[PDB]
Parts: sequence; C-alpha cells; structure tokens
Amino acid sequence: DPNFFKMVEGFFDRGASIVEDKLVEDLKTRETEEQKRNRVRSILRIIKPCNHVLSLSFPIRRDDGSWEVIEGYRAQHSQHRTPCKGGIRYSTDVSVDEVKALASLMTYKCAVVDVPFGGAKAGVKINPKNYTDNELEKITRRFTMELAKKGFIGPGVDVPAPDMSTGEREMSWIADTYASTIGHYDINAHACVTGKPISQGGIHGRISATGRGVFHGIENFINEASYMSILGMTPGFGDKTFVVQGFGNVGLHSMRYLHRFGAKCITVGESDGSIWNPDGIDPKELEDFKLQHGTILGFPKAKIYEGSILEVDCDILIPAASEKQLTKSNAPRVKAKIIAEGANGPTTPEADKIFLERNIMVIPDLYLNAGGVTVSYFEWLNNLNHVSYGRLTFKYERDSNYHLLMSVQESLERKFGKHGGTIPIVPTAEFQDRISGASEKDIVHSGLAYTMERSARQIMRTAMKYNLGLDLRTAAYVNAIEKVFRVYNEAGVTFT
Amino acid sequence: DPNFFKMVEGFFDRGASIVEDKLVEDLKTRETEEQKRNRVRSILRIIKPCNHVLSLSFPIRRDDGSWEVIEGYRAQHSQHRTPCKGGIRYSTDVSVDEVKALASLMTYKCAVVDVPFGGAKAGVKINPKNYTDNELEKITRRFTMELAKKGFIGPGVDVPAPDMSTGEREMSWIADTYASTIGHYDINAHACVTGKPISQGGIHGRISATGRGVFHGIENFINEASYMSILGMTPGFGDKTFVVQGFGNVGLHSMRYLHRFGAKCITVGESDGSIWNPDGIDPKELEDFKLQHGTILGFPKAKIYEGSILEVDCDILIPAASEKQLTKSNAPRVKAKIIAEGANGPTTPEADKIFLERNIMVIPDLYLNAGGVTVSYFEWLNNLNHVSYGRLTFKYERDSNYHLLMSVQESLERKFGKHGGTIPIVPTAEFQDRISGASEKDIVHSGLAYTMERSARQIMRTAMKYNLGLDLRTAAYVNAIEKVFRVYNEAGVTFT
Amino acid sequence: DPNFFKMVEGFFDRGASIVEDKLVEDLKTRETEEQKRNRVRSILRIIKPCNHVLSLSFPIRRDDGSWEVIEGYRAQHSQHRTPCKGGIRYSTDVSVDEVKALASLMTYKCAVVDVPFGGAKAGVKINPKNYTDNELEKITRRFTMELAKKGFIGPGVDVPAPDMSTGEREMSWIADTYASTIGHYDINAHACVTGKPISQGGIHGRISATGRGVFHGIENFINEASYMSILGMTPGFGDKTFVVQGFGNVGLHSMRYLHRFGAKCITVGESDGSIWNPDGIDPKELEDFKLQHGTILGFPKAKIYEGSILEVDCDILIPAASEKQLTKSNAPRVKAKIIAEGANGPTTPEADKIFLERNIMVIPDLYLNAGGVTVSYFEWLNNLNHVSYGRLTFKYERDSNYHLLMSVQESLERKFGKHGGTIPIVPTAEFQDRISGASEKDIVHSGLAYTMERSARQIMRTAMKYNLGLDLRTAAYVNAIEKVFRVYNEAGVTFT
Repeated sequence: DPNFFKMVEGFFDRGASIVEDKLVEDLKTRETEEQKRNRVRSILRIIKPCNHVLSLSFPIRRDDGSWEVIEGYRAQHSQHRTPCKGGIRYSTDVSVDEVKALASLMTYKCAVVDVPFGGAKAGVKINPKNYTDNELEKITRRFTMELAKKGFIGPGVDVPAPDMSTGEREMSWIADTYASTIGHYDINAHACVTGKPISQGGIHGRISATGRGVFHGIENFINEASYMSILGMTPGFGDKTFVVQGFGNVGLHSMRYLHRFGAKCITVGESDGSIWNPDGIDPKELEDFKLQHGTILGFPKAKIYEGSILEVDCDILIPAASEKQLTKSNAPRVKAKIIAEGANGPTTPEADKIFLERNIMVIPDLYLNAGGVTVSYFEWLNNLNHVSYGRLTFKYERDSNYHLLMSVQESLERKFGKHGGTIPIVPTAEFQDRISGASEKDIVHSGLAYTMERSARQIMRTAMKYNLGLDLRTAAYVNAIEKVFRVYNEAGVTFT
Repeated sequence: DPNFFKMVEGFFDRGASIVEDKLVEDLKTRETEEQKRNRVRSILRIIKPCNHVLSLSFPIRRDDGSWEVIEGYRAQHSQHRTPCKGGIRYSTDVSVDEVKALASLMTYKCAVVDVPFGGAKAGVKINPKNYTDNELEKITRRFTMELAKKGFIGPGVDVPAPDMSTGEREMSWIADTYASTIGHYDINAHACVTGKPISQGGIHGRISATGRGVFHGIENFINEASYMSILGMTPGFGDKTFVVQGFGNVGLHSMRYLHRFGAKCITVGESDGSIWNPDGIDPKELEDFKLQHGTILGFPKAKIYEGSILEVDCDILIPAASEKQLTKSNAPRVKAKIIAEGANGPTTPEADKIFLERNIMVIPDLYLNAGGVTVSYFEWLNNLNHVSYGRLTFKYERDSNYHLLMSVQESLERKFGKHGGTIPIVPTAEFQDRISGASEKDIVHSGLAYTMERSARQIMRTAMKYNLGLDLRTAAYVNAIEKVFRVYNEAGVTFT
Repeated sequence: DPNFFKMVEGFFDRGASIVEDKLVEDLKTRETEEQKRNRVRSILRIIKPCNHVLSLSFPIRRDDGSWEVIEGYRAQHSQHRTPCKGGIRYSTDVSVDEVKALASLMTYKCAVVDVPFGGAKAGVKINPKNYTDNELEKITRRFTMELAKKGFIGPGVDVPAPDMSTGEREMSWIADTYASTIGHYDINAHACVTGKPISQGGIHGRISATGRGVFHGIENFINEASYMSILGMTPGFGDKTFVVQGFGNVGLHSMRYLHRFGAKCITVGESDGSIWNPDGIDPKELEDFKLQHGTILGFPKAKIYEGSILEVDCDILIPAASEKQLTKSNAPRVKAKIIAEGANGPTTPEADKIFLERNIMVIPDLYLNAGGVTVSYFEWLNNLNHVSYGRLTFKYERDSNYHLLMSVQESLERKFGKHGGTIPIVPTAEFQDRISGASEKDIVHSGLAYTMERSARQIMRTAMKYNLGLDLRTAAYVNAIEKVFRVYNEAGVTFT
C-alpha cells in the first residue's frame, strides 16, 4: 500500500528519463549540447510540481443556528494551457497532499487526448451525509465566491467539474453563483463549470461518457492484431468475456456498450457482494435490479460467487473500484490477459512490473479514464458557443443525404431504368434511425470516439519508438510528458 | 522553546474567553441568550484561522543557464477589511505553518492601532546570499505576476511590504512589475506596495518608523503615573536607563529618540558581542562606529561586557533580537522593571506568566512593533492620494501662524504700544525650525505619535475594564479581538 | 391635500420662470437672441423630469418556506453630476410617482449646498414589521444585486443612504453584498453606501447631523439683522422660544443644540400626544423619558397641553412631522414668526402664499433638511479616502498651537518678563477640551457649519437679486435651478 501521491510522482520520473534521450536531439536551437541537456533536465523539473495550491476556510452557518468552519483546497497543476479543468470532491479524507496528485494526474490525462486545458483538483473536508440540502448549497455557493475572487474559477482560468459525491445539482450551484456575482459581466459566465444538468447547458450523453470512454479505449486495443498476438488473444470482441469490479456509472455504462458488440459480462463485483454466471449477465436486467434493490447482492438470474473478483477467470478485468485496488497480494492471481483501469490508479506500481512478467497488457488510466474529460471539454465548448451541437446542420446534412440517394437513383434510371421501372434507393433501416433520431448525443459520442482513436494510435506509436512492449502506461506518460514539453519549450518557459 | 504558531494561537484563546463574557451582553439582537453565546463562540472560531493560503512554484533561470524551481507562500489571514498588508520574507526557514502565524499576528497588530487593512504574510524559500542581483529581480518580478494573477497583490486586495532581507530595492521590483503588467489600467497601480524608495512614492521618515514606534509606545507607559507606582518606578524618562538587544533599525532608531529625552543607553547587544558603559553610550558615535566597522564589537568609549544581556541591570529592556529570545531559562534573571518588545514574540508565553509574578510590565509586541505598520499605512495613502502630505498646506498654515503673531502684536500695541514702542512677537528659535524645516516627515511622525497615543489609552481602558493588571499583552489581544469582532458581527458574517 | 409630486413639480416652474429672465442675458454665446431663449426654455425641460426609473421584482423566500415577489423602485433624477445619492425607503405606500418626486427633491437639495452628486430615491413595497431579521437581509442583499447588476449602485454611479425604517444595519447589508459580489475588484467598494455603522466606515456625529443641519440653518437667519427687523423679531437666539413637532432624530437633536444657545423648547408634539411648559423643557430629561417610556405622553415636569401644535404660541415652529403637515386648514393659526421645516414638504404650496401675507419667513426644506445630505457626502469621502478625517493632523496641529502660545509667551518675557517672572500662556479650559477631545466628530460638525453658512449667504443674495422678500423657498429653488443649469449649459447638454 503506497501513498497515491508517490505513484503519480513515480510515473513521471519513470517516463521523464525515457523521453529525454530523444527529446534533446529534437532541439534545433543555437546552444551547446550540454546546455540542451540542462534545458531538458530543467523544464521537466518545472512540469513535475504543482504551480498553485490554494487553501480556504469558510464561515458556514448550519440551519440549526450553529456556525462552523469548512476547510477546502484547490490545486492548479499546470498553467501551460488555460483553463484548468478539475472536479470538486466533497469528502473527509481530502488532503492537500492528495489534491496535488490528482491535479497532476489530470494535466497528463487531458494531454494524451489532445484536450487543451491543463489540470486541477478541488476538495472540501465535509462528509456530505451530515448536511441538509440547504447546507450543501451554502457550502457550494461560498466555496466558489471565495474561490472565484482569487482567480480559481472562470471560463478562462478554471472549470470545476463533478466528482463522486458531487453530482449534477452541485454544478448548478456553482454556475449560478458565478454567473450572478463575479462572472456577471462575462458573456461566457455559464462556461465556468461542466457536468451541469441539461436544463442549464449540459450536453446530452454525458452520464454515459466514461462508459463510452472505457469502451473505445479497449476497442482500439482489442482490434489491434499486433497486440492480441503478443498476448495470446484474437482480434475483435468476438467470443470474449469481460468482468467488472465496482458496478456503477463507469461499470454499468461499460457493461452496456461491451455487451452490445458480442462481449459477455461474467461477473459484477461491488463493495458489498459479487455476482457470477459464465453464461453471462444481461446488463439491463442487472441495471434494473439495482434500481429497486439498491444493491445487486441477490440477483436472481446469476448465482452468488464470492471472493476476490480480481481472481475471476476472464479475458478483461475492468476495475471501477477504489484506487490502489490491485496489488502484489493478488497480482499473481489475475486470470485475465487484459486489465482496463476504469478508475484512477487501481494498479499499484508494483503490479505493473509483475504484469509485464506475467505477459499482461494493462491499458492505463490516463487513456481509458479520459472519457468524461473529453465530453467535459465538449460541454465547455457548448456553453462557449451558445448553441447545441448540430442544430444548424442536422437538416442541412439530412437534405444532402436524400439528394445523393436521389442522384444515384436517377443516374441509374437513365441507364437501367429506361424500361419505365424504378430503383427505390432508400436508406437502410439503421441509417434511418440515425437520421430521424439525430441529436447532439450522436455528435458527442462521435467526437469522443475520434479522440480515443486518434490518441491510442499515438500511444502505439510511442510504444514502438521507445520499444516499451506491453508497458502502455509508460508509453502513455511519455506522450503526456512529450506534449506538455512542446508547450513550455516553444513558449520561452520564463516570461522574462 | 515552543513553536511560534502555537504562541499566537495561544494568545487568541487566552483573550477570546475574557472578551466573550462581556461581548455577549453587548448584543441587542432579537434572539435568545444561548444563541448569542453560540454566535460569539462561533465568530471567534472564524477569526482564529487563516482564510487563504496560496502556495507557489516558479520557473526561474539562473544567469549561468540553469533553471530551477522556487517555492513560495502567501497567507491572507482576515478578509474583514481590505486590503491586507504583509511583508515578504526571503529566507529558507520559511514554512507555511509560520506564514499562517505571522499573518494572524498582523491582523491584530493593525487592529490595536485602528489601521483598516487586515493581515497577510509572504515567504520565498530562497537564501538571498546565493543569488546575484539580476536573479533577485527575476524572482521578485515573477513572485508578483504569479501572485497578482491570483488576486494576492493589488491596491485593493493585498499590499506587500519590506522585511528582513527584503529592502527598499525589492519593493520597486514589485511596484514596477505590477504597474506595467496587470495594474496598468489601475490609476492606483503604485499603491500596490509600501516601503518603496522615496524616488517612487515612498514616504519620508520611514526607516525611523519602528524607532518612533518603540519610542511613543513606551512613552505612553512611562508617563502613566498609575503604572510606574505599581511597578516601582517614577513617571517620565528622567534619570532612567534602557538597554538594547539586537542593534539595528529597531534598536538604533530607538536609541536615538530615547537618548534625546534624557534616557541613558547602558548596553547594546548583538548577535556577535555586547557593549556596556554605566555612564551611557552616545548613539551617534556608536551608530558611526558600525558604519566602517560593520560590527560594534570593540567600541572604544565603552568597555566590553559579555554575557546574557537579558541579565543586564537596567530599567527598560528592548529586545530587537530574534523571536522567542527571552524564556524561562533566564526569565527569573531580568533585572529590568519594563520589557519593551521591539521584535515579534521575544517573550515565550511562559515568561509572561513569570513576569506577572516578578511584578514586571511587559509592553506587548502588538502595540510597540506596530510602528512601521502605521507608516506603511501612511505610505499607502500617499500613493493613493497622489500627493505628498502637506504640500497644499505647509505655506497656507505658515501664513496663518504669522498673522496670529501679528494679531497678538498689534492688539497689544493698541493697549501698551501706544507709547510709540513695539513688541516684536516672533516665533521661538524652535518653532522657527518647525516652520522653515517643514516636511512630509513632520506629518508622518505626528500621525504616528497620535496613533500610538490614542491606542495605548485603549489598552489601558481594557486593562481596567477586565482587570488584567500588568498583563498588557492580554489587554492588547482583547482590544484586537474585540475590534475585529465588531467588523464581522455588524456585517452579517456570512454572505448568504 | 395635494399630491406631493405636483408640489415639487410646482416649485420648479415657479422658480424656472424667475431665473430664466436673467439666465438668458448671462450667455455670451455666438447665436441669436431668440435661440438663447429657446436654449434656456429647453434645458429647463430637461432638468425637470426624471432621467431613469428602474422597477424591480424579487424572488424572495420567507423563512417558513414560502416564496413571494417583492416589488421595488429606484429613480435616478439627474445625471449631470455623478454619483447620485438617495435613501432607500421600506414601506407599502411607495409609489413610482412618489420616488420620481423625492428623487428630484434631492437633485436640488444637494445643489443649494454645493454637494456634487445628483439625486435619486429607492423604495421597496414591504412593510418591515411583517419580516423577521433573516428576511430583511434576504431582501436587502438582493435588492442590491438586482440593482447593482444594472448600474444603479456603485461608488461612481449611485450611493444609497438610510431612511425612515431603514437604519444603520440595513446599510451594512448593502455594503457587504456589493463589496463581495460586484464591487469586489473596485478599491472603493465600501463607498457604495452611506450611513453605515462606525465599525464599517461610518462617520462620527452622523446621527446628530440633521440636528446640526436644522440648527445652523436657522442660526444663519436668526442672526440676520436684515430679516429679524422685517419680521418683527430681534437678532440672536436670546430670549426666544421654539417648538418642535415630531419628536425624533430631527426634533431631538435640534432641541439639544438650540437649547444650548439660550433658546427655550416650549412644546414637543408627536403622533400620539403633546407636551407644554412655558418655562421650557429640558431636552435631556425629555430625551431620557422616551427611553424607558417609549412615548413622551405623560412627561412629569411638563403638563399635558393637547391640540394642534401648529397653533402653539411661539417664535419658531420646527415640523419634523409628516409631509404636507401644515395646510390652509390651520395656516391662518400659526402663532409663530418663523417656520423651520425639518421634514420634506411640511408646508402645502398654499400656506406659503398665505405666509407671505401673514408676513412669515418660512425657511425651506431644501436648505434646512440638507443636513444629513452633507455628512452623507462627508462619509462618502471618508470611505473614498480610506482614512478618518484628521488622523494625520490632529497632533501636528496640536503642536502648532502649543508653539504659538510659547512664542507669544517668550516674546513677552523678553519685554516684560525680564524681571525673572513668567507669563504662563495656557489655553482656556474650553480650548483645552477642543484639543484633548479632538475627533473626526469635530471636523464633521465644522465642515457642516461651513456648508450651511456659505449656502445661506447664497440664498440671501438671490432673495435680493430677484427681490423675493421672505419667499426664501423660491429663492432656494432659483439657486438650485441656476446651479444645475450651469452644469448642463457649459457641458454641451447632448453628447452628439
């Protein structure tokens, strides 16, 4: 059991040395050779720490007439690209030594996916259960004023986001406090947060983003014939099983999309039980079960099978569980060729060194868990463009499709249809749903699939350039460190 | 040896309980009695902590072509009255746990003297000796940009100040970086710092402020016949000795003004020696000695007398030494009726409990060391009024003085001077220097004497209202806590 | 009983025609003669109306969980000089047709006293009794946000003020909502309101301002030997009586200062009784009576004497009562040579036409009731200079007084004191209190006496220039209209 901060700090040095050896050669600057080395050994010392760490204190008054002091935090990691997106975590285990880590984790998690803005995290030392709803907006509406008066919230500086125990309703209390106190004169005032409900500028298909994230991530590696061979699996999802730990937003929506392309959910683990049916599980039925029941423990159509789900015989683990969930105590007992981290840092840094020995491809959490980080970038743009995606072009592009089909029809009917007949060129029953059911949802899920795809093909490229084999995690950080470097380097890092 | 943070945190609770017992009765609010108690027990929980603590990280490049990371801090204590003044301390022993203390120390040190703005402190973990002058402006000019982009510098938010190892030249590098990058559009851009050299908006007679501070502070207690009796001394400075530890800006200028009203400097202690002559020391001669010599050790006209200067037989100790300088190990060996703290926290909290037993009046460091805090408030106004003090009225008030003397002359010459004679009513040789040598210096030293006087008469009042005897320190904090309370209370502490 | 709007609209035309006949001749502009007339007949059409009238609607939620809609108003009269000061009146009789009047009334009431900013009024249709204290800040803190987001509050646009049923505690709820939502980035954020309590930037001696106002106003007319003769009275307060209607802030403090210079309060009328003692009343004793009792009805040392107090035999009526309080039904029954309006529009426009027939000098409410309008201008400056008045110069001017006395002493002791004697030139027992008890209060009461004095000597001048006799009200409006005109005229009234 390590300290999560030393993990993310570890994967930097682990990656910093690799990239450096070629990152120096790629400098056509008019200096010596040992001053290039002392420029690359040096910027990396600047990317590693956290540039800003605020620390707050709130006069909040409970509804029973009892004042109290709330302690908060927020750490902007990198200023190289503004704004800086990062969720707000209401908890009690919040630590300034942890906010600095998850802030750094996002500077790179949104660099591997070519999302512009940097990384940040906030954290409020409150246990949400102990507060009435009138008291979680007195806290939220003042954690922003105190934080926006100091340039840590704003469409061009920081963009808070949801987190576990910080839902859709939280993000309205932030966007309304900002768009009425400080951001009033700013036209983009509602772009100060993401995850807002749809009635206030949220994007559609957001709650299924990390799901689509976890999906397209592993999709681009299952369909990689140059990796399935090395592992021992075949390309494609066909006749492959997956297992899910931590049923929830990331697990549930992942189950759906994987089960839609022939995969078979075998087990579903949670904090308080375990499920198993080697014939598979129906996501919707199990999704429906937890609605009334609140806990899948006792699912009818699948027997109970307790134990370490990380031992489950399968092909694909997907841990949506807590951080540091898979460690040496059970790493030699995976029974899965591919691990797909759905949460932040499930794999302790030792298991990765084990997994390259067991010949396991561990897809990192920088890449898979990007997910919402990308739609939370498409929602920032939605609010920053003041129009839903596609409203201007759904029907202009609908007409362009009917005319092509007509143009292909009439063109044939000159050659073949001369006999008075006709060729009713019509869209399929599928490309008809795509037309009649067009929505902003279809464009979000599209630009998300493109981001994951174009990015995975950049992790692969590095895993050959530097010959990392199945060490995709290291490959991910080398792309993250290399692209954050090209922003400091060509910018005259210091403003002097 | 305590932690300096627990000292300042101690004197709050020590004072918070005393003020509370009457601070509740003074509320004519439409509530119960136990909800007044739970409003006063509660605001005090809000005044005690530090509301904002930023923490920085700098890409600074040395002149030998070697980047490095500078770590800084700044803690705004109380937002009840903007701006928030606080010095910048270049050191290596800087600690975020220490900046929070000295920030709180200034919220009260400028409350006992009715200075409006709250308290703050900054700190940069650099040893100044290891940096060329071109590298102490690359640090200073970027410790402000990084700090002003986040609303921690500005004529209406924070006003940095000088400190030990942060001289007059530092404050120009801050005022020029602000008045040309961010504060450009603000007319008051040059009011963003104090302590600037006179050629850029500094006030005259600033380097002798803490001197005039230490002076008028003890003046208002030496001339208090209701305290000299209780101690065992007589009123006035006449035939009284004082001794100085830590010769320097606070010690030197204190020596001068005290030696000007009949006091006799006996010893002068430093870090590297000790001086003694029970006939006295001439300040100017000793001031001149350290100019060439750089260290008074070896002064001709006064023999060497080594040892704990805090043992020196005297009437008035003035420690300008380090913090926590006088402790139990030598507190029963003071040999001085009056201690006059010229630095921040020379007396460990135990010696005060000893000193009330030894019957010693320890004048606090909230009051005496205010000093520069008051002229650093008069310099903020100078730059905020865009005119030196008195330029409009030195000669308009000069004429009004000549006409009064003429009016008294002619009025007599009607009654007595009828005999052809005349009565040359002329100013004294002293009130002539005051006229011909009028300057902004004379108004600064005046409004400083008024602030110290009006404030000491408020410490005295509390020391009777709550019957603290010679425990002036506790009296000082009770006035500081009571006046910071009347700002939160009548303001609807929460903005909800 | 008229409509109060038609009164203030009446006194404009009544004054506009008089000033015009000379106001045209005073134009050295390169135009014709009939185009000067059509420039003066025209600007007066621009000064008369109200340039801006906002009208609000609030989602306020009672503490019993019941939303409701609050209806508010605010009318900026004249933009010729920014800001625009005007009180906020919580009532139910508030009418947009009344706010426009009292707004215009202040554009002139602060023009006769050379106060720069224009005039405005606000009004909220709520009965304050029906609202808990937690609900009069939810209203106050949102009547400002809704009003400051539209440029109707701010140190440079509008400066709200207290009013009846809008006390000191209201003005803190406005200054804190502004200085934390919108005016945060403005250094002058606390100058957005006046009347704030002393703990947040209020001026001392404010609650006794209208008192000092009513005093120095009638002082400058009682001591006018060229008016007492015409009426039938003698100069000075000596052996003269006054009577007060509407005991309260304006009546009480007026009683004190008048009774201090030999006047004799005869009666004290209120809404619910009447008092009389032709030997006089002691203000303090009667002031003390209403403290416990809450109503002077039943004062021991003065018998009850009911009836229309406006009939009381006296020399000076001072109605602090409601508006339109003295009308034709009792105007032929005044029994007072001098009426001194302490409220806004006590005299219906007909009684003035009666009073010039009865040969009565009615001092207007533009001039007397200025009062607080002047200290509410000195409090705006206090907050706008960030320093209490005199802190810099109380002791610099104290020293200049001791040196003059010493210079007169020594100068004599050269001529007379050559005999070894001495002449202890010391301040009086009165000019010693003035020194030892110097305060911002003494400067406020001074600059208030100067404003009233310099202004009354301008009403007198007009009452000769245009030969209005005892019609001082018309003289007041002609000075108000003439000085508001010289601001539009020399400014190119239109911005085209």
